[PDB]
Amino acid sequence: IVLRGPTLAPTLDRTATHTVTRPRALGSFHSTAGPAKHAASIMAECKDESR
Amino acid sequence: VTMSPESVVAAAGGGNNNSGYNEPQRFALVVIAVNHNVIRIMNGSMGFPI
Repeated sequence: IVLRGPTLAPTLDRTATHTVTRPRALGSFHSTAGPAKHAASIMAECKDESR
Repeated sequence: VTMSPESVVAAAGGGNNNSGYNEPQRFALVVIAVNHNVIRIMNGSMGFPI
């Protein structure tokens, strides 16, 4: 009778189970900030020519 | 397998009208077998152990 290496099929594991899909990592590179500021304009209360 | 005199005479043509074997005939042999196997169901997966 014919003799040969028996064929064994691996089993177990898990394929396409409980898809998560969360690989994103937040963060990027762009400009830092802007150094801008302003004062409260200029007030003027003067009349009568007090020298 | 062994053929038959009807088969060997119908293989060639020469048949008259409405005889079926007017044209030369060709034949083919097909073999089908039915076998047993074991399927294992566990851990939400299936497969043949052998």
